[PDB]
Amino acid sequence: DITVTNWAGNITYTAKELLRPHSLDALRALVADSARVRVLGSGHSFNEIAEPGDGGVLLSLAGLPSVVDVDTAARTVRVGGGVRYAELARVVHARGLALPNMASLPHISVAGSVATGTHGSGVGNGSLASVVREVELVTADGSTVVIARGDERFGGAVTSLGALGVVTSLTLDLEPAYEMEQHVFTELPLAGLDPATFETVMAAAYSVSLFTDWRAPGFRQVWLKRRTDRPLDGFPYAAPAAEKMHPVPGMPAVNCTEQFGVPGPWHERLPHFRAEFTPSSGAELQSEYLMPREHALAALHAMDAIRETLAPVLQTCEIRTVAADAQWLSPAYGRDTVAAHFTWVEDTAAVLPVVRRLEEALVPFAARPHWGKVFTVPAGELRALYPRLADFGALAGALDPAGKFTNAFVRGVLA
Ligand SMILES: *Cc1cc2c(cc1C)nc1c(=O)[nH]c(=O)nc-1n2C[C@H](O)[C@H](O)[C@H](O)COP(=O)(O)OP(=O)(O)OC[C@H]1O[C@@H](n2cnc3c(N)ncnc32)[C@H](O)[C@@H]1O
Ligand SMILES: OC[C@@H](O)[C@@H](O)[C@H](O)[C@@H](O)CO
Ligand SMILES: [Cl-]
Repeated sequence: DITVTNWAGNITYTAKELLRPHSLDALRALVADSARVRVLGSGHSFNEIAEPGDGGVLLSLAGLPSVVDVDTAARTVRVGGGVRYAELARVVHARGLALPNMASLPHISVAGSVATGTHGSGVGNGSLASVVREVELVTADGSTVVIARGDERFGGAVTSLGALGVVTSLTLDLEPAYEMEQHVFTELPLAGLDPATFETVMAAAYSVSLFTDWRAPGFRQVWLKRRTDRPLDGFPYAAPAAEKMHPVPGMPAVNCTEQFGVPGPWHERLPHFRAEFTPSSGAELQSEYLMPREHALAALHAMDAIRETLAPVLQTCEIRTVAADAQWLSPAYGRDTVAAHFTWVEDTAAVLPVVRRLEEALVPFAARPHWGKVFTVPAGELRALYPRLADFGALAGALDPAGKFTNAFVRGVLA
């Protein structure tokens, strides 16, 4: 017996072994011979999404080769589902190519990241799932099904909560390698941050994040990640940082990607954390809520008005933008989006009442929770938030009629 947990350690899985097949032949046979299956990627979810239930099989792709195969003429890369972004990015950069975005920390599986709606920031930048052009699935009976952009099912095939089968490979679209500079600023007030000024701030560079502790009024930090092949206007709205910064006040800035406007390659500037920073776990919980971009300032004012409730259990809050997603279950489905992320203290009993209060404040803004993070939004409210959820339920019924890949988390959503 071994104990398998998620990365933060707040979720302990029921599985007494983590199965790690060493060939596709073994993987197909294992899937075909198991009654219920969920896949474990890198465990950077915070809820029971990967839990297969008692007697369910928890399987990993860590025992298969981590393939990264770039076609330079086509500007595409075929990558194993268990490959993490840090390796993917190093490889494609060495071939002269690049991705349009990355999440805050690169040591996360590509298949697991796209499964839940993972994104970075920037008003013109889609989710990480949006560059995927093809997925290859091992389905419930062990057979392989390939689904590509243009297929009428493709909208449900990438961000699928792992509910269609085991993604063994994915193919992503790439662009030429590009250089970036990161400029940090401190103390951006919320007072006077009107709709025009908010839009200007969030569009001031290729990717922009705001950070706050919800203590003193306003925002503690603003991070501008600029492409050197694009203009950068003066940024008058907050003071330039005097020191290297960490998004969480009091944590080690050495861990973070280079600042002070020093040019470097895309994959060493899009993440907030440098590749050398390799935590095996973290003492944190996370939540994030994704809303129509037009509700940004109203939502920020709702949070400000309850900030004394948020602050005591908060490490940092990060505000980002995401372009509309074509994936039916993406929290960014169908609409340009503002995202409000919370990295909490790891105290489940103190955090849940605060999450409930936060969700109540955000209800009129059609807030969709990040599938990989902590939320308490009831299932019926969830279904009402996704116009194409029925299309998804139909696709899952077609590819997995016995619900082999549906666990209690997925079942609750679809019910
Ligand atoms: C821990 C963490 C999380 C995180 C982050 C930084 C850290 C330190 N930064 C993020 C960010 O900047 N933006 C964002 O949107 N999310 C961010 N996160 C969250 C994280 O990216 C997601 O929670 C992600 O889904 C985690 O992926 P991971 O692979 O680590 O997680 P998992 O629990 O094991 O799996 C999640 C789901 O995906 C399914 N899965 C995984 N592999 C497969 C394959 N090969 N086939 C089918 N399904 C797969 C799992 O079953 C589960 O449903
Ligand atoms: O979506 C996760 C979020 O991006 C998180 O990684 C913060 O950036 C981090 O906790 C700040 O330290
Ligand atoms: Cl203010």
